[PDB]
Amino acid sequence: AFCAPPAYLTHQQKVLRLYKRALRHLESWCIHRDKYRYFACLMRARFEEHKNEKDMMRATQLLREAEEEFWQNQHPQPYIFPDSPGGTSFERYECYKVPEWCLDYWHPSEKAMYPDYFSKREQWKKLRMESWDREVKQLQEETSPDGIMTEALPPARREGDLPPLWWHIVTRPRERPT
Amino acid sequence: HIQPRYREFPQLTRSQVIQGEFLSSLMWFWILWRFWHDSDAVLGHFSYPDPSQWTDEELGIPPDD
Amino acid sequence: GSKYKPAPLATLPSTLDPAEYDVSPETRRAQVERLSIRARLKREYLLQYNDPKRVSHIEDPAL
Amino acid sequence: MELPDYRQWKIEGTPLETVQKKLAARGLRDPWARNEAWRYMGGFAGNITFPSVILKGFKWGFAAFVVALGA
Amino acid sequence: PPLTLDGIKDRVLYVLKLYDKIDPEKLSVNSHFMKDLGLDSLDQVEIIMAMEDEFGFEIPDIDAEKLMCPQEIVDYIADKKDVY
Amino acid sequence: PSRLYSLLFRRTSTFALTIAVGALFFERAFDQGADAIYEHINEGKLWK
Amino acid sequence: SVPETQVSILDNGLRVASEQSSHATCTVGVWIDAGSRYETEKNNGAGYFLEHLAFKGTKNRPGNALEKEVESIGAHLNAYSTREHTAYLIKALSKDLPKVVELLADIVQNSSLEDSQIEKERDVILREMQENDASMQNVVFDYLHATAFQGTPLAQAVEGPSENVRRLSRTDLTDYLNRHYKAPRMVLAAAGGVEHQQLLDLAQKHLSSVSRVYEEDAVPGLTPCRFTGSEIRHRDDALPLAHVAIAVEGPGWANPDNVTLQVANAIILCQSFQTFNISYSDTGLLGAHFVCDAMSIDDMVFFLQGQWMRLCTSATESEVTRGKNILRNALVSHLDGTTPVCEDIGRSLLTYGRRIPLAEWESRIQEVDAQMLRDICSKYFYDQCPAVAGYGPIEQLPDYNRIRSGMFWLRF
Repeated sequence: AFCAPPAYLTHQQKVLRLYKRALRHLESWCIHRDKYRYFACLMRARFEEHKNEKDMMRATQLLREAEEEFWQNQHPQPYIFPDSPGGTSFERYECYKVPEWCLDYWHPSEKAMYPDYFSKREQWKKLRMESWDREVKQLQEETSPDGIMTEALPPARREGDLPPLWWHIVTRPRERPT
Repeated sequence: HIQPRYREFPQLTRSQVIQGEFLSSLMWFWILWRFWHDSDAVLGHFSYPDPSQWTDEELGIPPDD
Repeated sequence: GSKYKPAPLATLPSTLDPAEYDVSPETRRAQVERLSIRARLKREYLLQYNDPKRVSHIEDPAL
Repeated sequence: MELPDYRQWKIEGTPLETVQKKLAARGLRDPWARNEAWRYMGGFAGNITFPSVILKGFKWGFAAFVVALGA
Repeated sequence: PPLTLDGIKDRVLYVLKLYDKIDPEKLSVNSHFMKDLGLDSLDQVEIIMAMEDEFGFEIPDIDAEKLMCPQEIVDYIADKKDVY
Repeated sequence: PSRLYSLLFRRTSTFALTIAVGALFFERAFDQGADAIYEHINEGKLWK
Repeated sequence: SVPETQVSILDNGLRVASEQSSHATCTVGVWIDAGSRYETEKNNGAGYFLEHLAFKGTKNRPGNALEKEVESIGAHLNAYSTREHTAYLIKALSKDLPKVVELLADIVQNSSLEDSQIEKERDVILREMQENDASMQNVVFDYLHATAFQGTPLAQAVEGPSENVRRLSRTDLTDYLNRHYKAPRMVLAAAGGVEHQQLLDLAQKHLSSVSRVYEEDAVPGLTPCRFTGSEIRHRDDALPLAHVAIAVEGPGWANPDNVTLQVANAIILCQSFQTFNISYSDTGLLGAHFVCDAMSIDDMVFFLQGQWMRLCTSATESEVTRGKNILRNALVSHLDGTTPVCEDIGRSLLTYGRRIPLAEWESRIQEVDAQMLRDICSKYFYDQCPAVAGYGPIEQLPDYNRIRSGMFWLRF
């Protein structure tokens, strides 16, 4: 979720991302562990061979027939973890992730308690406004010299400057609000 | 409160084991007690008649002709 | 040997899509470009939503 | 939280070992087998048989039955 | 209990010390899997997967094509579950 | 079905056999079915 | 006792095969798996125009330098392009083996396309295309390919539409060159008085570093074509003779019943009447190319069709034996000459991935009998929709119902 999506996918990342779906869809078929760990080091073998094929055409012909072998030999109910897509606990504790710009409309009574909390909050909001200028300028001075732009954003590159467009990767509602 | 354990068999409290064996043992005492006192799980207690041993007199089967 | 058969529903997955596997240089050029449109639009949402000193409603004119 | 010495885990003595030996027959080394050892290593080492669960507590249950039957 | 970093740190270190290919007496955080531990890219898929099964969550593909220092794994895991 | 083409349509001889045999039975079915209809349409009026 | 064809593989991927014989006039040749099937209708004449230009100018040998070298040792330089393969071959002496290989290296890489040269060729190619129409059988076979493989890259032609030929950019060419000239899709084949170890050394020195990596992973891929039964009837009544080709779908390179189909062709009125088994990858066209006066095309078609059905229904052992003997004399060998043997290797390494020896061909010929010949002929000829291409006075050429229907004997 953190890093940005690459435009096109390489050959490798397509092969190496099957090694994951495949092995992980082999642990739904092999419910036990010793059977699995066995039937899987046999999987690597399949990927281990045909590793050094230099003939791209061939390589993309082993890959295209691997992902069809896989599609027809996949488990309907695989083991997808909780907190991962589709499976449970994915958006469970999102009802309790309020977006933090809401503590700004609190009644002076409510914010009266919880006093030091807002003393540190006002510091961070000073940090945010104190750098928007140096940030956006950075974002721009370092802008692409071509139309080729990826969603990757730059680091800080100077002391005191806060690595940019950061207010929402930091200050993110905590995962488990509980 | 208990302590998290890593790659080890979670330690168990006296009570956890005793209550578990308690509920299961009563299940078996009840199954055994009722089986002895009331074994009508098998046969009920009324035997099926063999419908094919009823003298033709019993059913009113007239003497053919 | 059943071949998956995309229907208007249950469409052809990303893998098992012949197009994706083989693509001309032009195609890559497209993709490498479409990201640009998105990256551009992304860096036009991300420094206007993360802008301090803003109260006005980000509009999302695409909606 | 302290953690058990990594060394403690070993594949012999567990079902992973037999998987290890047949994999070795093919020539594969079964690399992550050691990680999957604590499953079979100890405490959870004993095989669990289906009668054992269905019959859990039967021993005292019958002991209880006999006594009650007596009285 | 909640996951303190110095623990998560040890946990990721530990599992690797159980992977046969990775020497148990050298794996040192900051020892890049591939250019130091000299592990195949195919391996790194697995090393990550072990971690996904030690900590019970999925390191997404794009964010996991880069978990190569044996430490990135220790802050990424921690940053994910919000461990300060 | 590709069994048809291979068993019925492919060789003219086979193509024929199926036609003749089918026709032999079709008459039975058609007459029977048709009669059922005709009669019902006028069920009341017919000798019996 | 025929010497075996030994195949090696270089890191680049190019396969430097070879063969050896008492002869001393070797034919070295580079075969590339690149033709009009790999073109995408925006560069439909790129392989042909690179073929015309490849010889004319290379970076190391500027202008006509290469053609001089080739003259200095008295060697012969040839190149050809098909829908699937491209070949650059040299016939030379044995003792001139190194420099020839070096020359071939320039021709495949480090080649120079002079924009001027580009222009001069444009003229040559356009004009010839403008006069190529003269060759009827070429027109008829191009029409047959177009109407049989409609909508696919196998319909187009090696030459390509006039437009593409007019519009070509050093850069476009550069692309085709940099895209379809990869080292794993290349075979360095040698036949005659050559040593395999010397050729393998020469291969690395001059033919190493052949590109292998595509751009931005624009790794080409291929489409299994469709055989669309259809006809094309270019009527022009001023021509004195008519050329008609009728074909069905072929099996492909790797399907062994090709051999049996070849025997069927060896079993088979209107002037010329040649049978043919064009066999591209994953598809081919089995068939016939009969020329004929306008008043006999009709009969010929019937005769042709008749012969085929006879082969689907009433094949006897004597004609099968005759066809096997005729096929076993089409075997290519040192006596066929180097260039022919040379060519086979290149095609065998590109298509089959190996050089099939003549003993295996003889075994596959002698296993063919009459029953499996009529079975395979019924599989490929009986009740199939053909592709028809006619050019000339073709009014009495029957339309598609009479041809197709004639493909099934109401008596079997």
